[PDB]
This record gives sequence, structure tokens and C-alpha cells, in this order.
Amino acid sequence: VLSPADKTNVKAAWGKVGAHAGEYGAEALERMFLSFPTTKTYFPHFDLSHGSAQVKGHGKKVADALTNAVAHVDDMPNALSALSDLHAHKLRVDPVNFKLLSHCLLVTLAAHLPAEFTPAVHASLDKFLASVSTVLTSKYR
Amino acid sequence: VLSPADKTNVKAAWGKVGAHAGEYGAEALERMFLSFPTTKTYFPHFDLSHGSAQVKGHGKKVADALTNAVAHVDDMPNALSALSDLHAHKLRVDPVNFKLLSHCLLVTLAAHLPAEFTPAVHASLDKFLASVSTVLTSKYR
Amino acid sequence: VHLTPEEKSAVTALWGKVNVDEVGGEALGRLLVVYPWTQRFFESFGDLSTPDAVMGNPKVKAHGKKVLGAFSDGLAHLDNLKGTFATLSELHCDKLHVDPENFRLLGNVLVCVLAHHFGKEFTPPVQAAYQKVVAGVANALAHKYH
Amino acid sequence: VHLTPEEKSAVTALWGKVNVDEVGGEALGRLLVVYPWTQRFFESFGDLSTPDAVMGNPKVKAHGKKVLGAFSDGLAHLDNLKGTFATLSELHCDKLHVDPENFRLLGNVLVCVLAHHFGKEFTPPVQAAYQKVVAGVANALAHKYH
Ligand code: HNI
Ligand code: HNI
Ligand code: HNI
Ligand code: HNI
Repeated sequence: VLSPADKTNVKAAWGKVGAHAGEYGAEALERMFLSFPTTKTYFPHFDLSHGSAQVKGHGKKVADALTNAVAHVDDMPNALSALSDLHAHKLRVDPVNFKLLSHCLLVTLAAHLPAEFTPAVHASLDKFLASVSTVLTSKYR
Repeated sequence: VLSPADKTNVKAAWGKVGAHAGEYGAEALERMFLSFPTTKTYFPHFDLSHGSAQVKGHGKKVADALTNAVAHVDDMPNALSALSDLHAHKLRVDPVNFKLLSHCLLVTLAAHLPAEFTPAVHASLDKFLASVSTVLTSKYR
Repeated sequence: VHLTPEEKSAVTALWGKVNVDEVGGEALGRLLVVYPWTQRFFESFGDLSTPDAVMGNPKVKAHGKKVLGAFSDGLAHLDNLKGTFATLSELHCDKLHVDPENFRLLGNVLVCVLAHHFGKEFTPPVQAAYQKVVAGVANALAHKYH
Repeated sequence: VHLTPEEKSAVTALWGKVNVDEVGGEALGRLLVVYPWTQRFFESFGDLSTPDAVMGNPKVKAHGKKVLGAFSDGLAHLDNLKGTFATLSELHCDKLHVDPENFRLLGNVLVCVLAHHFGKEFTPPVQAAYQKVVAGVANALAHKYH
């Protein structure tokens, strides 16, 4: 469960991210594809070349979904309902991959937030991303 | 979430286990210790070999907790509240191990319930054990 | 990762009693029922809407024979699983785009199917040996991903 | 894992700039903060009541330094991680009773700490190299478990 303190930590951290969110989303995807190449099996239809505009576009979509989740951190299952439907019925990414992307998002944030990425905020961000992942896989079966 | 059919399937299958609940709990634990030796790190004070009084006793406890969960299948977070407290604050078993025990419980049920362990019931039991596992790790952080 | 000589004998002994075609169809079918997101690879197979629709699906059954056939052949090479499954690893990565996590899921379902079929004969030590096998096969199938 | 010559070079180059004392203390500390159930092994370390207490704990800092020191030594055996960590593997299994999943958690925390310290310098290819390393070390430390 996201504590009131978690929610404040997440809102503040993502607030600092601001309009860099889409950029950081794309960076997280690139880190994921390189560090965990099995995740590329979900994007055979993508151009995965260096600096791929298609990956950057997807990074913006992932980031925008996270921004919305932060804005509705008190009611994420409802805010992510349509997206959770799409993941369960169409995309069907194996649940293990959400932990890989979450880790790469954390690494991205750490590399860009030298002051904000405190141990406590680190903990809160990890819980938040795990919570989003839980919602996105909640309708799988 | 457990569907109406899931709950029907779980109640029927666990009901058929009946008086064997404790026996099957201990067998599942043995299967886990043999198949996944890393799980033995949580029982350094136990005799873990076949015919262990400690494993038999713990099997009964695990089985009885599952029986309670089945009885309160629509309110498991509250029915298992004390147990989830104990896991979060004392036992602190890494979440990965719950999947290992859950798998070994399925194998045990499959080995003992030829008629009952249909693909649909298999699916429902897996969801049920995952749900119990989620409750038991829900207070970890 | 490796099995004791007693475990190898146990694996071979049990497998001699296995109808590979039948267990293959059963294992693949149960994969798609228990973990229905795995149906994402089999849109061309037709009706997968119910447990019976999956288990009795002729294309599921046919593919199960193929998959467990390759698995069965690999049991003759327990000392070199990575080599044995190298070309299938490359294929599942480069052509089929199958997340290797699926191999782990299938392995666990196969173990459940063996337990269901053999009952008390599927003892805890025999299970332990087969867990070594399915982990080894899944790791080997994952090994050439890139 | 098998690192490429290019990645071996990148790993050794970045590590030459690492303060192992600080990074070790930070890594073990954040492990206990982010995944607080891991505190189960360190009751004898005293005060772990709050994040600041964890991060500032002398025994936490000291142990983190020792652990990362052994990690550092392992980087001289990248083609034989299992060989060099065999002794510590048996120790963590039989004497310390540490679930190897903890090695994987520490590895990911370490990667976060490295990213936090180096910033933009911790590029995606550098991260990918270090992910191979921490996975390789975790696997090596797990390899002799029984
Ligand atoms: C490794 C695989 C993978 C993971 C872990 C993952 C995890 C996540 C997370 C986790 C925090 C979020 C917020 C998220 C958000 C999104 N994903 Ni993900 N996705 C993944 C692979 C995809 C794929 C593939 C698509 C389809 C993209 C396309 O354009 O075809 C996708 C599509 C989307 C879309 C587009 C929806 C739409 O077009 O209506 C959003 C938004 N996502 N994905
Ligand atoms: C691999 C480790 C592990 C797993 C996966 C696990 C998963 C589960 C599950 C999953 C469905 C259930 C229902 C369950 C139930 C119980 N466990 Ni578990 N436990 C585990 C390791 C323990 C340990 C260790 C103890 C302490 C036993 C003892 O006697 O010290 C324990 C104690 C218990 C008790 C006794 C509580 C008490 O004494 O008040 C119950 C009940 N459990 N455990
Ligand atoms: C959930 C997905 C999935 C899993 C778990 C899986 C697991 C396995 C395992 C594990 C033990 C083995 C030995 C195996 C072997 C094979 N698979 Ni897999 N495969 C999977 C998805 C496929 C798909 C998809 C194809 C192509 C099917 C088609 O439409 O032709 C395939 C094709 C094959 C073929 C035929 C190769 C060819 O067409 O040249 C073999 C042999 N395999 N598969
Ligand atoms: C979460 C728990 C945990 C983790 C992740 C972990 C991860 C690691 C890693 C990962 C890269 C390495 C190289 C490593 C190395 C070591 N550990 Ni770890 N150990 C852990 C729990 C311990 C404990 C507990 C001790 C004993 C503490 C003490 O000093 O009494 C220990 C002791 C050691 C020692 C001291 C050996 C001796 O005194 O003879 C070394 C060296 N280790 N540990």
C-alpha cells in the first residue's frame, strides 16, 4: 500500500522530472532493451535503431501514463483502467518484464535526480512503480 | 481477482483434500525443500529430511491457514491479518519463495487428486495461491 | 544445474512411460489455460475462448506434440542442454519473438502434468530431478537470446 | 554471463573511479531501506529503526564495505566468477543461511547507487555491462547452494 508519505515523495520527485518525463521514459526503454534484451521480444514490429523515433514516441506514452498515475495516486486502479484492459487483453506482456522496466525507470531517475533520489524517495518510487505494474497486470486472468 | 468459478473450484478441490490437508501441506514443503534448496535457508533450525516432525507440524499450520483463507475467500486480507503481520515483521521470507511453495502445493494436489485437478481447477488454484501469497507479502513495506 | 546419476536414471525411467504426444498437447494446453496471456503467440490457432476450447484445439494439440518432441529428444543430452537447444533458442528469439519466461512457465506446467498423470509415482525426489531438467531446458532455450 | 572485451573494458574503467567504501555503505544501506525485510539478517547491527539510522549505521557501513570489497576482487575473475565465489557461496548457504535472491536485490540497488553517483556518465551501455556483472556475481554466489 502506498503510504501518505510515499505519495508525497512520488509527487515531488515526478514534479521535479516535469516535462523531461517523455525523455526519461525513452531513456528507460533504451536502458531496458540493452540491459535486458529479452524485453525486445515485445517490440519486433518496432524500429529499434539507435535514437529510434518510434522508441521515443513509445517513451512518451509510457511517461504520460505514469504522469497520470501520479496525478491520481489515490485512485490508480480507476485511472489506469483502460490501459489495464489493453495490457490484459492485447499486449499480454509477461508480468516479469514490468520489474525490468521499473528498475530501468529507477536507474534513469537516479541518474537525473542527484538531489531528490534519497533512500526514502528511492523506496517510495520503487513501491509506486510496483503498484502501477500490479494494476497493469490485475486483469490478466 | 478470483472469479465466481474460481471460488467454486477452490472450495470443491480443497474440500476434497479434506482431512488430508495437513499431510499435503507437509508433502508440499518437502517437495519445495528438495526441488528448490534455497528455500531451506529459512529453516536452519528444522530437521528437513523425510519423516520430520517439524515439517509435519509446519505443514499442518500452512494447511490450516489455507483452509481459513478458503472459508473467508472474499475477505482474505482481514482473515489472514495476523499471519501477514508475522510474515512482514518477523519471518520476512523473500516474496520469490511464495511462488515456489505455491507450485509445490499444486504438484501435491495434482498427485493426489486425479479426478479433481482439471485444467480449469488448476488455473483457479494457481490464482488462489497467488492471492494468498499477495496477502502474506502485502505489509512488507 | 546438474543431476546425480540416480536422478538421471529416475528421469529416464519415468520418461519411458510417457506418451510424449499426449503429454505435449496436455502441457501446452494447460499453459494457455492457466496463463492465458501466453495465447498471444497463437492467434492463428483459432478458438481459445474456454478451457475445453483450448485443450481440445487441434492446432494446440499438434503444436504440443512438436514442442514436447523436441523436449524429449533433449533428454538424451542432459550434459549439453545449451548446445542441444542452441538453434531452437536462436529461432525463438530471432523469428518467433518468444519471451523466454514462457519456457519457465511451460516447464512448471509440465511438472504438474507429470504429477497428475503418475500420482504417487511422481515422488518428491523424482520431482526434484525433473525440476532440474525443466530449469535446464528453459535456461538453454534462453541462452542465445540477444 | 560472458562479457565482451568492450564491456570488460568499460566495467574496469568505471570501477577505477569508484569509492568502494562509500558505494558499499550506500548499497547495503539502501537494500535495508528499500527492501526492509532484508534487515532479518542484521539484528546484531543495532539500530535500523529509520532510513537515516540505517544509512548512518557504522556496522551497516562497515559490512557494506566488506561485501563490496569481495565484489571488487571478483572483477579480476570475470571469466570465472563461479570459481572465485565458490567459497563464499558455500558460506552464505551453510553458515549464514542467506536466500540468494538477496544477492539479486543488492545487485540492482548497487546499479541504482552507481547511476545516482555517476549521473549521465552511467550510460545505457555502461549499465548493461554492469547488469551482466551483478547477475554474474549473484549467480556465482548462488551456484554452490544445496
Ligand atoms: C517489456 C514490455 C512492456 C512493458 C514492461 C510495459 C509496461 C508499461 C508500463 C509500466 C509502468 C506503462 C505505464 C506502459 C504504458 C503503455 N504501454 Ni507498455 N509495456 C511494454 C510493452 C508495450 C508494447 C509492446 C506496447 C504496444 C506498443 C505499440 O505501439 O505497438 C505497449 C503499449 C503501451 C501504451 C500505449 C497504449 C495505447 O496505445 O493505447 C502505454 C500507455 N507497451 N507500459
Ligand atoms: C520458503 C519459506 C516460506 C514460505 C514460502 C511460506 C509461505 C506460507 C504460506 C503460503 C501460502 C502460508 C499459508 C504460510 C503459513 C504459515 N507459515 Ni510460512 N512460509 C515460509 C516460511 C515459514 C517459516 C520459516 C515459518 C516459521 C516456522 C517455525 O516453526 O519457525 C513459517 C510459519 C508459518 C505459520 C505459523 C504461524 C504462527 O506460528 O503463528 C503459518 C500459519 N513460515 N506460510
Ligand atoms: C508460449 C510460447 C512458446 C513456448 C513456451 C515454447 C516452448 C518450446 C519448447 C520448450 C520446452 C520447445 C522445445 C519448443 C520447440 C519448438 N517450438 Ni516453441 N514455444 C513457444 C512458441 C512457439 C511458436 C509460436 C512457434 C511457431 C508456431 C507456428 O505457428 O508455426 C514455435 C515453434 C517451435 C518449434 C518448430 C520450429 C520451426 O517451426 O522451425 C519447435 C521444435 N514455438 N518450443
Ligand atoms: C541480505 C543479506 C546479504 C547479502 C545481499 C550479501 C551479499 C554479499 C555479496 C554480493 C555481491 C558479497 C560479495 C558478500 C560477501 C561477504 N559476505 Ni555477505 N551478504 C549478505 C549477508 C551476509 C551476512 C549476514 C554476513 C555475516 C555478517 C557478519 O559479518 O557477521 C555476510 C558476510 C560476508 C563476508 C564475510 C565473510 C567472512 O567473514 O569470512 C563476505 C566477504 N554476508 N556478501
